[PDB]
Amino acid sequence: RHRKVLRDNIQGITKPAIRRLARRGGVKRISGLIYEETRGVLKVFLENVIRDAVTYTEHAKRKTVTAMDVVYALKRQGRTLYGFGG
Amino acid sequence: NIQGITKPAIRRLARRGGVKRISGLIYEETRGVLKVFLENVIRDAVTYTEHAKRKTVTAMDVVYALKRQGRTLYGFG
Amino acid sequence: KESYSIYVYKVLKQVHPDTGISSKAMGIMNSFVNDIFERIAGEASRLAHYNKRSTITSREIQTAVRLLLPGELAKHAVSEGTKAVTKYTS
Amino acid sequence: SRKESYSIYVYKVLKQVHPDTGISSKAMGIMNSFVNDIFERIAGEASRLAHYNKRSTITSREIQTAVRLLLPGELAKHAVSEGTKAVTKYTS
Amino acid sequence: RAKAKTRSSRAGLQFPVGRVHRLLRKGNYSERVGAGAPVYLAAVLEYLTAEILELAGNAARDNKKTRIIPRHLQLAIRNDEELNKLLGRVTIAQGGVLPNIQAVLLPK
Amino acid sequence: AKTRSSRAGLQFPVGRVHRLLRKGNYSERVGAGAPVYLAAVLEYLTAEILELAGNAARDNKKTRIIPRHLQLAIRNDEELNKLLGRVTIAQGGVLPNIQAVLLPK
Amino acid sequence: KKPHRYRPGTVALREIRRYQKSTELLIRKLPFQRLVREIAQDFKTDLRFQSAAIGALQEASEAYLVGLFEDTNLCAIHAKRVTIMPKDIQLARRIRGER
Amino acid sequence: PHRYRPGTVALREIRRYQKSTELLIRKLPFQRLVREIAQDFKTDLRFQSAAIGALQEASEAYLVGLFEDTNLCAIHAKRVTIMPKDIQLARRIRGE
DNA sequence: ATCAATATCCACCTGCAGATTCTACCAAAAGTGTATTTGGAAACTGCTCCATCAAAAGGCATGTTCAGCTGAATTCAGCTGAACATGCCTTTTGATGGAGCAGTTTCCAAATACACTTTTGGTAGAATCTGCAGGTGGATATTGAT
DNA sequence: TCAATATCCACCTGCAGATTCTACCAAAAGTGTATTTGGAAACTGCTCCATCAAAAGGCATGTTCAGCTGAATTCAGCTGAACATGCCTTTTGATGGAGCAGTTTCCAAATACACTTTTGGTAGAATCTGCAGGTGGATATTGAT
Ligand SMILES: [Cl-]
Ligand SMILES: [Cl-]
Ligand SMILES: [Cl-]
Ligand SMILES: [Cl-]
Ligand SMILES: [Mn+2]
Ligand SMILES: [Mn+2]
Ligand SMILES: [Mn+2]
Ligand SMILES: [Mn+2]
Ligand SMILES: [Mn+2]
Ligand SMILES: [Mn+2]
Ligand SMILES: [Mn+2]
Ligand SMILES: [Mn+2]
Ligand SMILES: [Mn+2]
Ligand SMILES: [Mn+2]
Ligand SMILES: [Mn+2]
Ligand SMILES: [Mn+2]
Ligand SMILES: [Mn+2]
Repeated sequence: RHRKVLRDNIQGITKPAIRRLARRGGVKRISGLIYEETRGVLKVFLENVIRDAVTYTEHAKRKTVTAMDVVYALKRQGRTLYGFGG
Repeated sequence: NIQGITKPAIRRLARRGGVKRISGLIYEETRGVLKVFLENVIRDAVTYTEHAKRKTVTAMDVVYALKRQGRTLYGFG
Repeated sequence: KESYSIYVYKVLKQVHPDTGISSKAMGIMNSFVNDIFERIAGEASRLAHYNKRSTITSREIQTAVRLLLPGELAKHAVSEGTKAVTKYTS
Repeated sequence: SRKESYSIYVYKVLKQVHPDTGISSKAMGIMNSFVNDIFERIAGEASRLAHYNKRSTITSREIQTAVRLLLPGELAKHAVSEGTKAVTKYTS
Repeated sequence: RAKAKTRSSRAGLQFPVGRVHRLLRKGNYSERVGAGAPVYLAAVLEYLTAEILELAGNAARDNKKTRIIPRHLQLAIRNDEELNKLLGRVTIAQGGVLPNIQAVLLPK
Repeated sequence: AKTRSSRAGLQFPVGRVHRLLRKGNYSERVGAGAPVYLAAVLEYLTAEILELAGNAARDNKKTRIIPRHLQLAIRNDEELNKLLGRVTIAQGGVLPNIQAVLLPK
Repeated sequence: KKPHRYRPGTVALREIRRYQKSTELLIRKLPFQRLVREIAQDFKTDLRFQSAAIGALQEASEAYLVGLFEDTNLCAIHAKRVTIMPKDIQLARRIRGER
Repeated sequence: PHRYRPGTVALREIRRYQKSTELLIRKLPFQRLVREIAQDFKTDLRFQSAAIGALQEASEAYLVGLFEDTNLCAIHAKRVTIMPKDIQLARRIRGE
């Protein structure tokens, strides 16, 4: 009826995934401490967007986070996103 | 007129920015930067000025231009 | 020309009875008040539009405050707003 | 539950500039996002322009000034040309 | 009551002047809206759309492709200085990035 | 005779805020509680900034708050600093701050 | 014959070219989904999500991290290094006004 | 006779100018530069004195912040001396 | 002055999931006609700024000396990349059940609309008091010689 | 650690001048009524969303090991800091006047809405079609000979 508790999922952002992202960002060589650092940064990022998104969701008296809520959060954070207005 | 922004003025600005030691090539570089900045603000400012059918750039025109560059300025309203 | 000068001065006298303020600093306070007014009103406007509501109420103001203000400032501002509305309503 | 979008107009324009070229649904979504974004930027700036000058009416002049503020250089000049020509033709 | 002619047709545009006008009216931008404002705005939006579709189509043909995808839009925008400026704070979903390797990283 | 601000326990003008909301092209209608709430928030923020700035002014042995005091107050407060992260305060200068590596020995 | 072995860097460069050429998401879908739902669960409970909402979050997050890595790379190279370190990320984010 | 070692007077100056708030660029050359640049956009312009003052506060605040970031770049490269390279890095990361 | 040993392009092929075209209803423009606003063209007026003149002070340009910082050159020890085997868990596709959006109707609490009367905030001189311009002297730091 | 300097930093006082106080008066806000209306409550029709299931293979993880990077060090050339001189640019203070803003009045022109038709835009349905992968052979590049 309900899913298993979500715990420590930030570790799901694996070393090779972060390596791939860095590759797209043009990085050739990566210090070992980078990955944890990245996990921190991403975490913060998500917390900031999702927070606002949920705020919008709560303002609309909904229980479902929509793509538009996310888009609005990103926009007000100066992170304008194209492609999900549909 | 860009040379009117002298070396010691730039040194003063850098000092306020916490800079202890300054390369000789900095000043010209700085001037370029300054020029660009001004060109960006003044442009927009003047645009506002011309929309108002005026010939005098007001403090508010500047404030609106800065605001629209995300360089919000307090104290000239 | 209107400004918030007299209200800023009243508040100043509340928090520091024997303290004054320069003209420039008052100009900066006026800039501040107008700025935050625009941020909050703008966000509340967008909130109202997104939800197809034609009326900006205290609820939009509150949500906008939660979006715009950081942490403790948000909590306290929200408290003051709700408190003021409650008192006004009474 | 009907939804409006700029899709057909974007497609007409596409057929104007590239007669033998199509476009994915996702890319169309990005184009719709784009049009709505620029709409809000221009309309917002024009609103502020009208307010600053104590005017209750947004006219083509507010739109033009907003275009000049928001768009860079040649893009702005060309956009201005398109707008002005469209208004002059429309009135006639 | 004559035969109807659309504002877009009169203005010589593809983009909907009537729709743009309605959106201006209900967008709470001003108390009144001039007749020329939605024409101008529709024209500008149409033009910008045209420039981006032009460049993106070019990019699509460069990849021996007949359908424009988000990648083509990204290539078009980022390889164009002024579009890049206009959309400097915009993320194109599924656009990826421009190929670019820092010279110092290449073998010596 | 009674003002709305008096009723709300505020110093900031509820009537003015309401009017500015109505004519600000924000919405077709404006609720009765909205300007009360907004005025309260603005007053609160003003109070916080004037509190800290007044402290700085007293620390500088001055009875009048100047822009410098406002800058010091805002930048030395984490949340006020974030709130005004993209704002320039004229004649505010900057916080005294020298990078440790630049110091002697 | 000792078996073949590319020198350190060659495969890295190869990977850079590969991933700069493509546009697919680089984080695994399901774990990202879990992370988002976890974080969101910490603000409001029993939330649901449109799939497009999570997709939007992932596109945004990956674009953000990629750009960050570009700037980080520039910071490392500036210091005459080829290896990005936490210092580089911190400098990039400080200059961005993120910290 | 006396001589402070290279760096001491620099530091002292840093404390002095970080303590104060006065404009650091001379008024007239700034005015001249502004009017010159402005002539290239729109002609026969005039300026309120407060407009020019606003431009100068903004310009100097911008330059100071830029120099902070520039300094951070130089220190990052294990230097104490800012170079055009540092400014360019700072401006690139700023998205300027 | 090359061979193996890999990875990368480049063309070709075809089915289907995704795109495009087709159909036909109807929401929303368009046409039309009154009711309200408003844009400025003509005609004034107090002021801001610009132009010009002028003295003088302090800020800057310049030349000299040298301390120390930046960059090159060198050395080495771990760290991070490359490669490979294991097996986990993500991805894919679909089922199942229902929580929770939307769509529609209904009807008041709340908001807008006028017509007037109070109350208040902006403005500019008077009155009031505080920084500040310099100067002193004691604290604090710096420098070079030991 | 030390005499021998140079520079801050607090504190002082005489007043010029910013700030606060006052009082007049349009212009907002308040007020007394009178009418509307947005949206919240209340069913309810159905999308999508949540969770689970199977299976297959793609990818994460751990391991080994050595190349090459980052860090640490050495040293001196030449750059940038500090300081003294003396010239000139900027600062500061006036004067004169015209060239902009800012304002009123009044109608022609532009806009606002409501009513009444028409038609372009939409949602599926019916069609069309790139291109994703799948196969495989040339070409490029790499690292050790
Ligand atoms: Cl118009
Ligand atoms: Cl309300
Ligand atoms: Cl580090
Ligand atoms: Cl350099
Ligand atoms: Mn939790
Ligand atoms: Mn109907
Ligand atoms: Mn009535
Ligand atoms: Mn009455
Ligand atoms: Mn009063
Ligand atoms: Mn005193
Ligand atoms: Mn003094
Ligand atoms: Mn009725
Ligand atoms: Mn209704
Ligand atoms: Mn090295
Ligand atoms: Mn030497
Ligand atoms: Mn038809
Ligand atoms: Mn293929």
